[PDB]
Amino acid sequence: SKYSQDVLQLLYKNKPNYISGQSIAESLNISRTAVKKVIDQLKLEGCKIDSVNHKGHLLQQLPDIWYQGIIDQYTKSSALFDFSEVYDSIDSTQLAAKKSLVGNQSSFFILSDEQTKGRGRFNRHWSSSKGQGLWMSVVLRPNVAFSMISKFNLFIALGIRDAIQHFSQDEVKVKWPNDIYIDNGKVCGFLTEMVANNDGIEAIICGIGINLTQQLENFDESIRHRATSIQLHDKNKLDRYQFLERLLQEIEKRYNQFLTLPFSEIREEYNAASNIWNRTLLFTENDKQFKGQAIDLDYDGYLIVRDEAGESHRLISADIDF
Amino acid sequence: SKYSQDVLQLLYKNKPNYISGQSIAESLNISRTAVKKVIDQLKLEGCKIDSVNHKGHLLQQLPDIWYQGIIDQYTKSSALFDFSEVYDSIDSTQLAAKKSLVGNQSSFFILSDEQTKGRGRFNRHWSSSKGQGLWMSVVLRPNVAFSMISKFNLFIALGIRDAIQHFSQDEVKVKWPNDIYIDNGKVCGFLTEMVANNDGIEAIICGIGINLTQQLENFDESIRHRATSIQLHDKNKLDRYQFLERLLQEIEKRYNQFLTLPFSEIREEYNAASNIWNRTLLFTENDKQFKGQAIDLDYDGYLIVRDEAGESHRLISADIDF
Ligand SMILES: C#CCCCC[C@@H]1SC[C@@H]2NC(=O)N[C@@H]21
Ligand SMILES: C#CCCCC[C@@H]1SC[C@@H]2NC(=O)N[C@@H]21
Repeated sequence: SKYSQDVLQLLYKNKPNYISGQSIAESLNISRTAVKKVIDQLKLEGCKIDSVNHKGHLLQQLPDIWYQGIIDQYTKSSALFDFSEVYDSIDSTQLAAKKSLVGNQSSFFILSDEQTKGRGRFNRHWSSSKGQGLWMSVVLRPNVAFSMISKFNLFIALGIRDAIQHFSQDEVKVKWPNDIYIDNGKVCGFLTEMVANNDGIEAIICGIGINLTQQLENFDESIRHRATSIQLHDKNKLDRYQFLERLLQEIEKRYNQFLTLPFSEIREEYNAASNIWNRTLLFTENDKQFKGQAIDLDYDGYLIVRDEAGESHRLISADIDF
Repeated sequence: SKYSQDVLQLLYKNKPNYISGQSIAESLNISRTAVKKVIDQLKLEGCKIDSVNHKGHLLQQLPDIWYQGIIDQYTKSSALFDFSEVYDSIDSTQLAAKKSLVGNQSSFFILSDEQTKGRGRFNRHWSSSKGQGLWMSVVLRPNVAFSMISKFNLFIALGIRDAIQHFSQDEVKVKWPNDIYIDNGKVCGFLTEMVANNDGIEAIICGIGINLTQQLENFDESIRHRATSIQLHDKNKLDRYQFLERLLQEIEKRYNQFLTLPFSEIREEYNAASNIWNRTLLFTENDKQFKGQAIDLDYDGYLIVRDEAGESHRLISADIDF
């Protein structure tokens, strides 16, 4: 109903104490019995709410669905983000963000349970199944030159990697400049875009797609060997809200470092997290393809590559296949 | 009515011959007498249409109003632009374009008779009065790295300057990197923005504001001495459609050169058109201001400046006051 989010919000707000129907009913100025129907609905949708006579209701566990109601709490208490928008299904959180940023200087992020037109780099199709990944776009407002985009993109990587690590028992590595892996499985893709002019950046839009709970069964047949989910490397149930919380916190930490540190500060760190070394990398550039080794990430985030013909290259970006 | 643009379109399409009401009536499958009411309305709005018994109607002169009807002809016959959108009044053609470009690869432009929230660089207020200027945003789709924005911005300048020249008896000069002048009056401001990622530009959005027909009386009192309009330097009535036609043609020419020539090809040309030489320029950078001379535009479009303390600078952009 009209009030599901409101009741959910109250339950989350009130943890770890119980609140009575009566009490919710008065907050919302709605009948006790309406509160009871909304509570039954939340249980039907898979909310885990303990209900005890006299005492009331306690939100125990959210299902794999995003609720504006709850996400609003993450934005109320946040220093970076003005608001968020949450959707059950949309063409793409990236398209939404690029539209929603126009005409304002808000910082915000967009989450959706599913995307019908999810896209990564080069307009490639990104699978965004309902129930199974965090499909998010983050719009921030750094006061910097447009060439700093590549820098943003390196700091944010380590933020994303750190959040995924906190949940996986296995080793999580960045594949420069835009992908995160656990062993041979891509568990995340991200994409930093900007709106900018010569005088600086109007907005950064970072689209982040992370596979949360797919079982292997769930992956398209061709990609099965090179794909994975945080679930498949975590002993406990992975809780999306718990993860989002961690992800937002890391983004903020890395975004602050992005504003205050030169790349050289995190370069070693980035280096150690990266999985592109000591191995033959396939590179694509327009028509061309060639093989190569990654020699180094210079102090400006450029990849130093020694190609199969012995020539050296200095790349701000690339698409690498393993 | 529902058909004004349609009838207008037919009149423009049919120049320099007359078409009868009957003939319009059959094209549109509407009554002769409805055609007559729509023709009276167009005359009321200030269209100059010669109407002769037996023979029909001939569009002689459009008023200072943009008509989707006519602009559609400019897009039908165009090699660069997929469509246009025309508005009588909007917050900003720049805001519209940044929204309208999302999710597609169309090239297009947006015109509006008036803007209620026109903005130039640094979110500065740009006056966009109904009836008096061309307030346009142009979205193009160059397949290039994001650092090429500054290059785009230099080629487009000369396109804009060339169109304004064709109509002014006086000398039209560019004030790098974003303004056009006739003597001491700014007659145009433009602004190149981009949407981009590390792999290249998704869209260029060039907002162009050009004062067409202001009399001095029309300019805010403070700015009167440093502002001007193409009208105030043209002996003939300035015809906005005629100008738009010229502007679109120049944009296309300079956009083609942008895709095919290095800056060094047009640098001399740019140099000769520029009005920033042999004079004390005031510069703003954040908190700072300082005075300076423009020594040179290097081969990469960077301004070489000798500041008042004798130090040299190499600037991709600046805001200069005379
Ligand atoms: C291919 C590939 C991985 C690129 C990351 C996709 C994220 S999902 C949320 C946001 N929305 C998109 O359409 N793309 C980004
Ligand atoms: C200050 C100043 C001049 C910047 C140019 C304004 C053009 S008008 C059409 C387009 N729409 C805008 O809001 N800005 C651009």
